[PDB]
Amino acid sequence: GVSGSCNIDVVCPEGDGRRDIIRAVGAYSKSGTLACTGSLVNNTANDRKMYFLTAHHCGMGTASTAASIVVYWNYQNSTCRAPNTPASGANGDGSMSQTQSGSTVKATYATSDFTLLELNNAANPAFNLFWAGWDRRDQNYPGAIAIHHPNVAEKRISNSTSPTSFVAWGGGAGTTHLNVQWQPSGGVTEPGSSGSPIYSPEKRVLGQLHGGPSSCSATGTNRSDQYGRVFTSWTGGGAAASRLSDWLDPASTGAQFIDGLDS
Repeated sequence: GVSGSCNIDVVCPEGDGRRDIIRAVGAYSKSGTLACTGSLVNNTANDRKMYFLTAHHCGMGTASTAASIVVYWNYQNSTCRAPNTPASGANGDGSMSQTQSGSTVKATYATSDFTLLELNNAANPAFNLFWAGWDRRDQNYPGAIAIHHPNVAEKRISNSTSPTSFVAWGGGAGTTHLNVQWQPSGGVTEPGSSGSPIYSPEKRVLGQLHGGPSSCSATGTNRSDQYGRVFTSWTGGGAAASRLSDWLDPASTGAQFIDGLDS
């Protein structure tokens, strides 16, 4: 696939130290057509349940559209293309043969823009999947890591080394979203990155991508994106079908944050 040249292949050194969470992220199609990004999340029972977080606005939060999902794992360029060179903006060499079809909806909620799916098939050992931790504490972070499929093309990583801030979707005062500022020549996100996770520096999911003004040519504060918060989604819309808590802490441990689980 093809995406902006400012984007960074995951096999690049920017991925060092992150090779676990890189394996949590997948691209998917909706009714046959490449659509959005999602990622695996761990839960307190540590049971490898195929909980796949994505964004509500991608339209997977109905029984019918969830059934149509095809997820493509390990879809990334074989070699590091140097960021901001035309090599990075050229068609990549990713494989799309590691797939699984079908899911059900566990919860969906428009305000913090989250859908939790459960994939029908248990993890194939050959796909070497990872279930990432999460952090639901009401706070900001000194930076953040995005792993995503821009234009639903080969997997990329984008780093933020600026503090996050709370916003409402659109950028007004609010607390439902995290605002993330990209580096001035670093990776960004692009259509199809929607639903992709944002991770704290400790590699725990904080939210999933709603959208925002970023592109490889964006300057200043337009080089940014907004992520629906796990904090907000935890309580969500006030019942199991519209929140994360029942699914991610089934053991009622009361955990504020957890780490990941390897396959």
